[PDB]
Amino acid sequence: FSFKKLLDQCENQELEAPGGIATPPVYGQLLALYLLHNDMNNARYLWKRIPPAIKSANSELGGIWSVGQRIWQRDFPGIYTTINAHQWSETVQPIMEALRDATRRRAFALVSQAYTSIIADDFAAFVGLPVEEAVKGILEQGWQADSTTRMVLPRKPEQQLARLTDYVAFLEN
Amino acid sequence: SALEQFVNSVRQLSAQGQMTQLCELINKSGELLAKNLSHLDTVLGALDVQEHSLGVLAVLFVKFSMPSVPDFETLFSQVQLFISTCNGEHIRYATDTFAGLCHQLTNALVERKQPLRGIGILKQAIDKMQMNTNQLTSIHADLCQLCLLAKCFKPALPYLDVDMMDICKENGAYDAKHFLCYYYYGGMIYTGLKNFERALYFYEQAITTPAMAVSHIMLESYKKYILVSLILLGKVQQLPKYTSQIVGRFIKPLSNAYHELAQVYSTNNPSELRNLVNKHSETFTRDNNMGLVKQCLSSLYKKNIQRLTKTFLTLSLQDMASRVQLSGPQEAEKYVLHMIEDGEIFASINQKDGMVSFHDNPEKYNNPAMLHNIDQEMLKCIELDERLKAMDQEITVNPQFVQK
Repeated sequence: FSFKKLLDQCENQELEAPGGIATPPVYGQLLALYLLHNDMNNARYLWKRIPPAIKSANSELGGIWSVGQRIWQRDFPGIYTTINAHQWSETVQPIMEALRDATRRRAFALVSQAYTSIIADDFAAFVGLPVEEAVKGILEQGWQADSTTRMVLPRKPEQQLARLTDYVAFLEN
Repeated sequence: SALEQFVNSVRQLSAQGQMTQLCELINKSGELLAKNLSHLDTVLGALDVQEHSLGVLAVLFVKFSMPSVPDFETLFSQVQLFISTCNGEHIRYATDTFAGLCHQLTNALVERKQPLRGIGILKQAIDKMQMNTNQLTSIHADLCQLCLLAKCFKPALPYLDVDMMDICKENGAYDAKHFLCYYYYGGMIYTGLKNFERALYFYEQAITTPAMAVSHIMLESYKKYILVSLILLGKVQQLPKYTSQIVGRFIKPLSNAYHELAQVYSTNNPSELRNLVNKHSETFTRDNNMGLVKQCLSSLYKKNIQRLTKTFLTLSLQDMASRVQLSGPQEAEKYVLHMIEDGEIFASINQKDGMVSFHDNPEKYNNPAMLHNIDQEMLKCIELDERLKAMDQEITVNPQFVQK
């Protein structure tokens, strides 16, 4: 909830603007927050409409778009590699750090719901943790990690009476 | 002393009612050759908010060139100020120069190539001039065009999700160009956000407008309707019966590449579709709808993989990437994974045996969630019927519907 309000404020501030063009910090915050909420279309259009002069002046937009491009191709190792390659001063740090947790949860849910037997290396690549950490993490969940073959087996995850009276009163006129 | 007479008459008429004579007086103008309106503009607008000076601003914008010297932006602020403080129903009494002024502002912004300052203006200039939210005005087209030229598709969503059911007469004017522009630009906006279920509907509304000639908004809307129908469904949906005969006789022959594209996208063969797309590259890139055809190409594989579920129960990845022509078990696995992630398919992947199992169980109808969904749909139908009954009762009392 604390991020949606910031996104709305950034959108309104960009829309008002001192002549259409907004400041680079709000542009970067908008792009990163679009990446957070899985608004790939909106992030792509925002990158399209950002002035080239702002892109030349501020080089962090390049890194944010690199992360967004890795997200757009659904390349989880690329996402995790490119997230930990740049930083700012308390402007994108909380949102860029919540992006990692969101990607982690998304990858874990996808592995749970789309697989019945996944190799340990592939699971570690999807999550981003090392292989031993990936295997030892799923202990309370009971995912039945195998040895030798290193196969991981994901586990599959009043007003009613008033409404009826309204329906009858509609039907009977 | 003509200016003194005009300002005195405006002051007397304002805060006195009788809008008819004020409208007649302000319409009895256009002889304003005196281009010193700047000092008389911010001298009479204090009384009775901002209901007058609309003709003055329209005259200022009529020049089309050298409006207010290098400080033209100042004029913009005036318009901005006006749009923020005009208010009242006095604007609706003259809803012919308001739309004209908005058209002039939109054209100026488009030529100036800053199509984002006005997005916030032709948003408070729409809900302040229209009767209700379900009334289509001639500024919806300008708002959609402005928020389309500058890629900001989010401001227009509250003005597109509403189903328009009345159309402003605007004291004249309002040709079919505004109707076509609104229902074409809204469809393009919805396509840009990958809302094909509603972009197809918007294009369909654009095509079936009554017509007696050919326009270049009903052609390059039929052409895009074909592509969106191929992307969303598997076939070109049939246009409604009440469609005009122009599309079925004249517009169709010009769209011959797209009918060939559909015919190839009628027999499941990605290679033939790629060959045809590459053959007709110039035609598809001249109309600027390139990248909507690559979506058809990438959707053919998804359609084939979905058709695989209607027959099989467990398919090898190597075997799967031989009936859909995916060239490798890894590409088939990634296609199935992407399809599962987006909810298009119900399947599970077994990397141990290298198989994919198809489940096909969306939902059993034994939960309160489906009860809530049914209740919401029934509420929508009830509101629809209530509106229909209101319209019929308003047509029953019509004196013209008493002699016949």
